[PDB]
Amino acid sequence: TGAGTPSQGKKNTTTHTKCRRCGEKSYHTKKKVCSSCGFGKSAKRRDYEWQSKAGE
Amino acid sequence: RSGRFGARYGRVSRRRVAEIESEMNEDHACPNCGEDRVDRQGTGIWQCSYCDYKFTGGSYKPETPGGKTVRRS
Amino acid sequence: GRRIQGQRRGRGTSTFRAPSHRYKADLEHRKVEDGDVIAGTVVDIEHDPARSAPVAAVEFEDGDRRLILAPEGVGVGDELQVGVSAEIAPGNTLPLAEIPEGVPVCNVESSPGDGGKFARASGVNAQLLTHDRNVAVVKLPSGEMKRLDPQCRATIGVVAGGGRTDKPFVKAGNKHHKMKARGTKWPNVRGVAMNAVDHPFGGGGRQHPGKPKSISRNAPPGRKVGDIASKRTGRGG
RNA sequence: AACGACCGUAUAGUACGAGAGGAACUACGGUUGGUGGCCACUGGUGUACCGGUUGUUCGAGAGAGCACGUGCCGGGUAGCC
RNA sequence: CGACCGAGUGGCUUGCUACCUCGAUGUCGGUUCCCUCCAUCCUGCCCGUGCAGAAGCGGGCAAGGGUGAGGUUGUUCGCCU
RNA sequence: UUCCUCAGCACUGCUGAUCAGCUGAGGGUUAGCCGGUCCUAAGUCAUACCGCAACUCGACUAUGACGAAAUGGGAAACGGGUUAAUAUUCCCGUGCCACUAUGCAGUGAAAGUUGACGCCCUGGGGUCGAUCACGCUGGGCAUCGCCCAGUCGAACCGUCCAACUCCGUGGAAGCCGUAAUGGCAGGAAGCGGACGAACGGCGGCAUAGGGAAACGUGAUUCAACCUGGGGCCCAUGAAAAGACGAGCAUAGUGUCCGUACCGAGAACCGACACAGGUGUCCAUGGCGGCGAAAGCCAAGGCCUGUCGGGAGCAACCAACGUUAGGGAAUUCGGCAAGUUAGUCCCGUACCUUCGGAAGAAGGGAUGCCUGCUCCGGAACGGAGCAGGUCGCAGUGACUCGGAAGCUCGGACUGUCUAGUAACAACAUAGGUGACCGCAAAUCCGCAAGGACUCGUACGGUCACUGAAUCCUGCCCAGUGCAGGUAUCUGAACACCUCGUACAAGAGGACGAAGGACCUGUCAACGGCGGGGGUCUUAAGGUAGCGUAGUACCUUGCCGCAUCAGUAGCGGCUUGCAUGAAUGGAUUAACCAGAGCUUCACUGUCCCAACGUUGGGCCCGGUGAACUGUACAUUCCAGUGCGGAGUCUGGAGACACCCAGGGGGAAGCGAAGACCCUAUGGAGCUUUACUGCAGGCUGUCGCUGAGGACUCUCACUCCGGGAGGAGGACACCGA
RNA sequence: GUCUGUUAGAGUUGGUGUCCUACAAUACCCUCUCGUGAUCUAUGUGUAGGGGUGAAAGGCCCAUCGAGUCCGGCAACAGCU
Ligand SMILES: [Cl-]
Ligand SMILES: [Cl-]
Ligand SMILES: [Cl-]
Ligand SMILES: [K+]
Ligand SMILES: [Mg+2]
Ligand SMILES: [Mg+2]
Ligand SMILES: [Mg+2]
Ligand SMILES: [Mg+2]
Ligand SMILES: [Mg+2]
Ligand SMILES: [Mg+2]
Ligand SMILES: [Mg+2]
Ligand SMILES: [Mg+2]
Ligand SMILES: [Mg+2]
Ligand SMILES: [Mg+2]
Ligand SMILES: [Mg+2]
Ligand SMILES: [Mg+2]
Ligand SMILES: [Mg+2]
Ligand SMILES: [Mg+2]
Ligand SMILES: [Mg+2]
Ligand SMILES: [Mg+2]
Ligand SMILES: [Mg+2]
Ligand SMILES: [Mg+2]
Ligand SMILES: [Mg+2]
Ligand SMILES: [Mg+2]
Ligand SMILES: [Mg+2]
Ligand SMILES: [Mg+2]
Ligand SMILES: [Mg+2]
Ligand SMILES: [Mg+2]
Ligand SMILES: [Mg+2]
Ligand SMILES: [Mg+2]
Ligand SMILES: [Mg+2]
Ligand SMILES: [Mg+2]
Ligand SMILES: [Mg+2]
Ligand SMILES: [Mg+2]
Ligand SMILES: [Mg+2]
Ligand SMILES: [Mg+2]
Ligand SMILES: [Mg+2]
Ligand SMILES: [Mg+2]
Ligand SMILES: [Mg+2]
Ligand SMILES: [Mg+2]
Ligand SMILES: [Mg+2]
Ligand SMILES: [Mg+2]
Ligand SMILES: [Mg+2]
Ligand SMILES: [Mg+2]
Ligand SMILES: [Mg+2]
Ligand SMILES: [Mg+2]
Ligand SMILES: [Mg+2]
Ligand code: NA
Ligand code: NA
Ligand code: NA
Ligand code: NA
Ligand code: NA
Ligand code: NA
Ligand code: NA
Ligand code: NA
Ligand code: NA
Ligand code: NA
Ligand code: NA
Ligand code: NA
Ligand code: NA
Ligand code: NA
Ligand code: NA
Ligand code: NA
Ligand code: NA
Ligand code: NA
Ligand code: NA
Ligand code: NA
Repeated sequence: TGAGTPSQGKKNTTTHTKCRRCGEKSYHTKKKVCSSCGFGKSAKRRDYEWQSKAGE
Repeated sequence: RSGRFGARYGRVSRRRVAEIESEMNEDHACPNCGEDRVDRQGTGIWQCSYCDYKFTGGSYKPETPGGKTVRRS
Repeated sequence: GRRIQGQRRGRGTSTFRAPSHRYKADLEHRKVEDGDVIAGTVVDIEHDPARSAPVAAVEFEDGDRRLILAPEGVGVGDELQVGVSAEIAPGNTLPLAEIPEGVPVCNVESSPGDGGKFARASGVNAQLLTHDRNVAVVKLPSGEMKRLDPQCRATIGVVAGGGRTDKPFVKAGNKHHKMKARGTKWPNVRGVAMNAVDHPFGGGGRQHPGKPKSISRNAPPGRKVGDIASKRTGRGG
């Protein structure tokens, strides 16, 4: 079985969904944790310094 | 006996499965009554179809050498 | 390199755990306040998934229904006793002191009240030898002379299911079925059949260990493999 | 290359030669390799055609469809080879 | 038939060199299909002989045509029918 | 929103379009009894506690909550009708459950049963369906008289009960019983009784419903559903909610979320209207036959695996048919193709672990028509007999093994490089050694803590070898591990000497593990030579096997087999450089594993031919990409950085277009994987350099009373507790 | 962990066939293996990057593996083009 086209057929599992907090489609309905705003994991909003050039 | 194994496994393995199972399937005397009606129910479990006596013993024998010693002392 | 298999074990992932949720009961001696006035009747004989040996259900006077570590020769209806003055019959529990010298015993306690530690596998037993006011000697199934507190309880008789080791598994499928009822990753790949990055005996154009197999006790985990602190090896001499 | 080469017969059991053995010029007949063309003859094909027969559907009969591009089997004209 | 020593031609083997290509000139052997060389294996015509003949042996001119089938081996080569 | 209706063709559709999953505008999904919702599963999260420099980090322990829409458990709905589109939801008819209120009954009431369960063989009950017989209603057919369809009717309410179990009677010493096992004086058959099943029977439901009509009756085989018997485990096959237990009338309430459509060669994932991928149920439609197989045909769906038109339709290509005589000569090799085939009877070698080998091999039969026999209750089940009879051919198509031998490897089923390796590699049972008595051995974490472990030596960890059979020799010198150790060596603290008004510093005494030293150990790493009739460095190759998948010389020599055999097999064998669990020898069975031989077969070949289908060619429509410094009709030589269409000398050459097979553009495609270089990179190894974890040991702190000893009070562990064990050790910090 | 078997389902030996600007960034056809078990499969759930997982091939961890992917360090450094 190929890892390419023939393995794309079983993909009908829902993971990331619209988020109740930040509105982005990143709330993993299985983990119950938003990969964008950190909802479900952190009371504070997910944010990092590497999200921009160091001196900016 | 071990005829279900076909030409597989070799002499020793199918020879010991037979000897062990042959003695396991024999007629054993019930500790309760005394009728030769004891059968295996599973690993280490024995039962007399006559009086319904259900008891513990060896895995492939109702009585083991070590068990027969317990009485001596 | 990569962490070897024995290092993966410790993490305790699914593959390495035992199927506890599928296990029955924890066979431990019932805690009697005192007086020995505790007795019960054998209600049923069951199979124990954790030890591949029979075990027995008992109904105690005060209503307590529990599974017991069954010695050989126990049947439905038999009356069993537990306490300081339990009648000296097979299947009864009482401190090593009350047990007469020269009698085969099983499910022996390490420290009084722990519920039993030694001699509790298929067909084995400990031999009570010496008595004293302070220490009772016991010969464990490995042949070792273990000194114990006479207050350590035990059960008269040898464990049931004796002789299980007599019959061979014959086929891989049979091992497979048993292995699935224990906490162990099976089958087993030889260290030598691996790559150098995977195990200390790995690598090479042909299969053989690099250095000698006998490793030191002080060796670090990841390196401690083969014959551990071997006092000797072989069969000769 | 439109042609190359070989075997055989007569010459001759001759010339030569103690003997054993043993030719040639010439004239004939055929074979092989190559080359160009043709199908009366033999051969192949021939899902043109005609026949036999198995299974199934059209009620039977008659007559038909499907079974890989003929269900299978037998025969096979012209043409092409 | 032909040693020693001496003078050469070729560019098939092998060795030497590092000129050409490392932003790639696809390997060996085989197969198929086309052209060529002569240092000629056969075939034409010749010369000598330790050429009776017959069968040879050696040499000259000559590249029109021909030089095939198989057994082991990937083999080229080579051994064998 | 792709669903239905209407209106359209700029877009989308492999061509066109009046069509559309396209564009625009409207409309469409109705529930106490179908799901969700509730319960609990592997497991998840949150709070608390503790850790951590700290947290959005972290293991345990508490508590709480979450975790199943086809496919776990679970209170209750059937039939008919209706719309452009919904429907057990709406409408009509009938029925059912839960809660609450009222009223009669009841004082019972929670023990217990149920929910609730693995794999293999099987009996009995029994519906739908399929078929058979016969009657009735409708249709079809036109030499006959056959052929097709229909012949209906639920949930629910009531009632019936086989098997299992047990009671009474009875009184079997041999009988009773089964497909099989089995049963009995501890009481068999028989008779009687209690309990007790279907999604099944029967009655109602129903001058309900449906049909144009008739609106049937019996039977066989029987999915579903019900209910029993037997066998297996080094394997033991969920839980909780809930229900029953425990009546009846009447009445009221039963909210909330889902409901359209597709479910795939155009509605999902794959950039696409993609030949790919993607779970469940219909497994009982007919003939056929062993069959959920082939082939053919219904019901039902479709002509959308969506561009067409023309030319006996050439060359060439893809799939494929047939080829005389020869028959593997083809090739690395029989690659490709072919041969054989179903069923019944006869018959069957070596070897072997006695199972097997084996469908070995080899030989015979096979249709139709007529009348029959046997087994069984019977089949539209099976096994045979007699006579007749057609063909080239009777498993007539379809379906459907080619066979035998020698050698090598791995014992066998199994695993693997998703995407060039399926193997001899990995796994395996079997053999072996190692560690550990559990406050263990081994392993994970920074810590708090954790896996093994609901486990305890018949255990489980760490390794090697790799079924069976016969075996497994010698070496402890080096390396490794382990034990011992007079003596030697051996750090820091404390102590002593010197030094300094103190300190730095110098030296000394004592000495742990470690090392020296000695010993044990090779199924521990590994070794088993040269010389001569011992030397290195411990020993100096034993059974076996051998030109090996290991042998350079090598196509070794002899033999088999062939016309000829670097192959293959057998023997020899001084083995460049075989050999015993780095396992040796060997082996029945097994294999998409490597090599060789024979019979059979054949277009692999001699040597090619004709034919079939789809392209190719011409026509309408649609309509890309690769590549492009320039110039360019080239050829033969030469020259040049030594491999030129372009330079030099000649030769040839009127322009354009069609089809073709690919000689050249050192053709196009990729800043060479080979090789070297760079004070480039990465993975891996080690007795490389330098360090960091981890283990061991000494010392200080915790730490207390009286080089050897006693104690209890901190501290640790066992105990529910009382209390027990241990104890200044250990754990932890340095 | 028995046999035959395109029952369903799973697998992938050969054709080095077709395709190789594909129907397809692993496809098509025939042939072939397994098919009651160490079997196949849907859904749910766990293990995370020097870390998993691995009947061991350096196999696999979303077309990415002798150390995944994303962004940041970052305009890394090079005596090389
Ligand atoms: Cl085990
Ligand atoms: Cl639903
Ligand atoms: Cl039965
Ligand atoms: K180059
Ligand atoms: Mg991948
Ligand atoms: Mg315990
Ligand atoms: Mg497991
Ligand atoms: Mg192994
Ligand atoms: Mg390997
Ligand atoms: Mg390593
Ligand atoms: Mg090995
Ligand atoms: Mg046809
Ligand atoms: Mg080229
Ligand atoms: Mg000449
Ligand atoms: Mg010439
Ligand atoms: Mg529509
Ligand atoms: Mg319209
Ligand atoms: Mg819930
Ligand atoms: Mg359900
Ligand atoms: Mg509809
Ligand atoms: Mg619907
Ligand atoms: Mg389409
Ligand atoms: Mg022929
Ligand atoms: Mg040949
Ligand atoms: Mg040849
Ligand atoms: Mg073949
Ligand atoms: Mg009869
Ligand atoms: Mg046939
Ligand atoms: Mg060989
Ligand atoms: Mg194998
Ligand atoms: Mg591969
Ligand atoms: Mg394979
Ligand atoms: Mg492959
Ligand atoms: Mg192996
Ligand atoms: Mg082993
Ligand atoms: Mg073992
Ligand atoms: Mg030989
Ligand atoms: Mg040895
Ligand atoms: Mg080895
Ligand atoms: Mg380069
Ligand atoms: Mg290299
Ligand atoms: Mg480096
Ligand atoms: Mg504790
Ligand atoms: Mg099988
Ligand atoms: Mg099969
Ligand atoms: Mg899963
Ligand atoms: Mg490798
Ligand atoms: Na190695
Ligand atoms: Na020269
Ligand atoms: Na170049
Ligand atoms: Na070539
Ligand atoms: Na010539
Ligand atoms: Na040859
Ligand atoms: Na009924
Ligand atoms: Na049928
Ligand atoms: Na198998
Ligand atoms: Na040694
Ligand atoms: Na040693
Ligand atoms: Na050796
Ligand atoms: Na296999
Ligand atoms: Na042909
Ligand atoms: Na060309
Ligand atoms: Na690397
Ligand atoms: Na294939
Ligand atoms: Na990494
Ligand atoms: Na950057
Ligand atoms: Na640099």
